[PDB]
Amino acid sequence: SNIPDPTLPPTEMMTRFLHPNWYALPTTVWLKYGNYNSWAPSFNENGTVVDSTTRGLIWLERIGYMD
Amino acid sequence: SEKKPIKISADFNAKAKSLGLESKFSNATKTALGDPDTEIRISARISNRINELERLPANLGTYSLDDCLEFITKDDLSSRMDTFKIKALVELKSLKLLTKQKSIRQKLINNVASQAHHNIPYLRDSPFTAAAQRSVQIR
Amino acid sequence: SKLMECVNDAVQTLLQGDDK
Amino acid sequence: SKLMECVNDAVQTLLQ
Amino acid sequence: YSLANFNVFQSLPKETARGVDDLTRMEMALLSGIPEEIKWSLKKYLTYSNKAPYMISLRTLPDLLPLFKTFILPLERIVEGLNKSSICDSKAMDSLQMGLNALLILRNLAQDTDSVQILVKDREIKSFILFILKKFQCVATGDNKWQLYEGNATFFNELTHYTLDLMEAISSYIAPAMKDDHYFQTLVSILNYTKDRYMVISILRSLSRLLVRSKANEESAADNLDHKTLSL
Amino acid sequence: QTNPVPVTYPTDAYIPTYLPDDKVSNLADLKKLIEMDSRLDLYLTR
Amino acid sequence: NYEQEAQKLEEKALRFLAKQTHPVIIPSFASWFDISKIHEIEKRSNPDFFNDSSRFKTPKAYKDTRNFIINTYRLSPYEYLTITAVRRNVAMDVASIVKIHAFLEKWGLINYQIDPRTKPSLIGPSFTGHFQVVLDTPQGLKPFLPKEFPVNLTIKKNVYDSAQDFNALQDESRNSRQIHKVYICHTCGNESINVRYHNLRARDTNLCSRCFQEGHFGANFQSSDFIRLENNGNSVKKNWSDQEMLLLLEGIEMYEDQWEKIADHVGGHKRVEDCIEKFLSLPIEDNYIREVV
Amino acid sequence: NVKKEFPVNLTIKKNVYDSAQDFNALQDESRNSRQI
Amino acid sequence: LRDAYTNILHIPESTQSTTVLGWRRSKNDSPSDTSIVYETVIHDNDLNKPKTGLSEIPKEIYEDVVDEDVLRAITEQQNFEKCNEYI
Amino acid sequence: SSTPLNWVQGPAIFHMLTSPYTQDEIINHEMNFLKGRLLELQEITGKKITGVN
Amino acid sequence: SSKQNELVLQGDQYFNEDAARTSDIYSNNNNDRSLMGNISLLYSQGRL
Amino acid sequence: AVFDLMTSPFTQEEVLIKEIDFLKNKLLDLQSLQ
Ligand SMILES: [Zn+2]
Repeated sequence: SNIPDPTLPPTEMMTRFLHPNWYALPTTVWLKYGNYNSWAPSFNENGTVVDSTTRGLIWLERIGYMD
Repeated sequence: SEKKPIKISADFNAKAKSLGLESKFSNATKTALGDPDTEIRISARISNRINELERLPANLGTYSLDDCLEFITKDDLSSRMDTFKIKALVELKSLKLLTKQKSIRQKLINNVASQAHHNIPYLRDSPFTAAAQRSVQIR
Repeated sequence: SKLMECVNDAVQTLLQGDDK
Repeated sequence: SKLMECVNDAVQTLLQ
Repeated sequence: YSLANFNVFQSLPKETARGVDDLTRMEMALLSGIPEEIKWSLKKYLTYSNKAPYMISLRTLPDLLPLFKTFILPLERIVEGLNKSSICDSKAMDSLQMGLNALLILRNLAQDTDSVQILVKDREIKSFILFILKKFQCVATGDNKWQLYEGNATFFNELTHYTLDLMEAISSYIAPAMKDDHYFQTLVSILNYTKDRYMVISILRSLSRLLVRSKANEESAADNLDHKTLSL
Repeated sequence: QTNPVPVTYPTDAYIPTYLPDDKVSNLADLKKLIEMDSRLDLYLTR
Repeated sequence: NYEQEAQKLEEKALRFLAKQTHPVIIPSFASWFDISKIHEIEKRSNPDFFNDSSRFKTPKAYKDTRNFIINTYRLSPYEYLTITAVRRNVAMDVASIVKIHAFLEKWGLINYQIDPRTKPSLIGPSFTGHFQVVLDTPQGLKPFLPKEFPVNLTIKKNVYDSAQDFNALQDESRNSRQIHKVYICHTCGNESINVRYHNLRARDTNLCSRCFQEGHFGANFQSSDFIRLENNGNSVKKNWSDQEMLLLLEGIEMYEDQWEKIADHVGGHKRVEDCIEKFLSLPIEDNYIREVV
Repeated sequence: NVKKEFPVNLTIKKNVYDSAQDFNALQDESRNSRQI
Repeated sequence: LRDAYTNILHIPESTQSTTVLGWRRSKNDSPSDTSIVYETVIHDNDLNKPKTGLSEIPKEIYEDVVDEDVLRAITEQQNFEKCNEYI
Repeated sequence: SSTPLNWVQGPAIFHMLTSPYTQDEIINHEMNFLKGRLLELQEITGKKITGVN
Repeated sequence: SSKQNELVLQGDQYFNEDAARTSDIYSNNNNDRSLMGNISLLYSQGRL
Repeated sequence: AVFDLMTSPFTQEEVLIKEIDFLKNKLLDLQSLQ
């Protein structure tokens, strides 16, 4: 048969396996309008899973307090 | 013990651990079969077993001790001469078809994982998966 | 993660009572 | 064990 | 070997060999009331509205909008009850998700001319859009009557977006807006409040479409644009 | 530039409007300061 | 006393019980339907029988008519059940007969036209148990009694191994050893009986017992190239012997992905799904993984 | 409204430490100089 | 009697059963024993006492003219029929 | 039937093996599918298309 | 919500090359058979 | 790809033409995105 010998690499199954429970859902965009443009739409949340404030709280907990 | 048994701080890795959710922020867990050393060792063991199986003789009949009731007359054929030969062949061939089983297993696993959010209720019904599946279909 | 099972049971017992 | 003790003590302090 | 090996069984059509055409299957599934069939049919209807909206246009298939309305009005009741923790049960979550899916389907169809023409001639949908817009205005101006509970914010978020899209479309068919028009006031409040960009552009298009045939001397909606909004 | 350059850190945040006006007594001052900052930005950019 | 009563009652109930022969298939959205109850969907689609408008239209009449139609269809699900036959048997106004027939036909409850030999079979969540459909006892069969007397008899039983067996209405009784297979010696045309000597190198040529005893094979083969296998031995479901496992492995080696040929090489008495499952759940590598870790 | 293990075919395998105790069918007629 | 309009047998409805009193479910003897045991069962709670239309007479008829014992008997019969309609 | 209907073999709907919920992989595979289906349908019908790249 | 989120967080535990390479999750003795039950369908679709 | 037998007052030809139109517009939009 064409089946190779069981000692020939590769020998692992889930080397490039990705479960849907980690698929990088869509979130807010956080645009940036110059430096003195404060009356400007900061976010772009059209097809997001979670709203802006919750995304910001996630960022604060995980990244903003990493130091 | 007497006081509060949690003592949350501003680390979020000790805070998450103290409340149970410790591995729940890593992508995939840590396993043993992911290193090339253990793979080389397992392959060595398998090759040794296959070597030992192939160094067996072909004429490998078995006397079954129940052939007494079968009054064999030196011309009849014992109905159990091939029982250790069959087991040796089964084990050898199963050891030689390992990669085929691995391939079919990984095909099954991939084709059942890709449809998690569509076939598993408590995953399909969370507000986040529903929101994502809606977000994909935005015309 | 074992403390949270006791916590959930406590919350359920709280929901069982009336004047609690 | 002691976990049930702590939880029930907390609940009793809450309800009293 | 099998009774199917009769000559009589040699002339069967190819149309029935599967049992039911998928359009009929989805319609009957929505008609049943079984939740699993409802969810299956709603997912399929959403996919069709996104990738083949000409097969399910609200004109060629009448009596399609009533089903969506049956799924959408309880959403109005829920949203009114959304200022507190009220999604404790799984049936509530299922009804909410069915409402959101039906709303997205309606918006995707409203992206077409015939479907939006059928949608405009419906008091229920317009009243629902107005209700959602007034809730958004209540959130925007910071009224103490109805305060969104943040645990539900996610839901509300999606809701608002869909509504605005719908408004945009129907904004072309209510073109001359009178003085005390609730759509205009809601939209200007949301415009002064929001920080989203998609939302700002949609609101600007909707406002520019509600001023198509309006006279300057005649009292119109353009008198609800204070100097704050124009300055913005 | 013709696009606002999407970035990775949050660029703004809403201020909650559900706090009791009696207990929190310095929200009005913060909103006044935010309005004045916006006015200064408008004047400079113009 | 009461033992003989219950025995005669079971006898009579089994004699006058409708034995099912053909399987009935209805579309999934018609899963709210019960033969003994009326649903809201039926009352909305047929408001005339329940709004108390007429005396000729009563819920009892509607239920009797629809049950007649349902039973008539279910008893012979291969025919079409034209409206005229029903109208000749039922005693309603033709408009009501037509409305009921059309309503039952829309929901696929009757005259649901498929060709069920083009679709797979699955397994629902509810499965793998004892299911007892408890139906009321028929009158006119109760005993004549000129203390309590409860009855919980069991009339007939049916066992199935898979869901496909349930759909095809094939019971383990006849399914076990329904047909057979014939092998032929590669040297003499005579067929081998009860045993064959499979060639481990040719993998296609089997020998008689006698032609193996006397060395009537090719001069390049030795007696160690052949293995003794049985023919009429079929194993009870979910029981794989060593001969069958060896044959499965040989089939996988020869026909790599042609699983019909594989399942036929094992002996045909095992479906393809069982072969795939048995090959998947096989602790080939577990010992070495366990001893290294 | 148990762990079934792969068979341990002990009769087939050979003794690892003292290979002079295997069944005569499994032994190698090469340590007592009986090959030829 | 075999009728020809539908080509189907007709037996007096008495010999047949009327309704279906729900279902019953259990488990096999061993795990992984994926088999289905489909079987029919008849249930005859209190086969001695016959059933009548007494579960249909409204209360506003027999009441106020009855002896206590007859009232208890009426209630017992009605409850008996209603419970026999169950599993 | 007051409205005569026909049996219409419907259009092919895009179906990806792994749905990644973001627009990048989706847009790549979807452009590929669109071009392939346009080619197939141009082969089926006696017509031509403009802008196919 | 806690029950549902805990159920969700336990949806990917047998996908780690340890449950995959050993014969545990493929065994029929598992009370929940949400993995092997698909085989039939997967075979009819030809993907497998 | 998936094909679903259906029914409509149109014919196969008109349906194919509508599919051509819609797919052409969608491909143009996806190209203009990048
Ligand atoms: Zn022969």
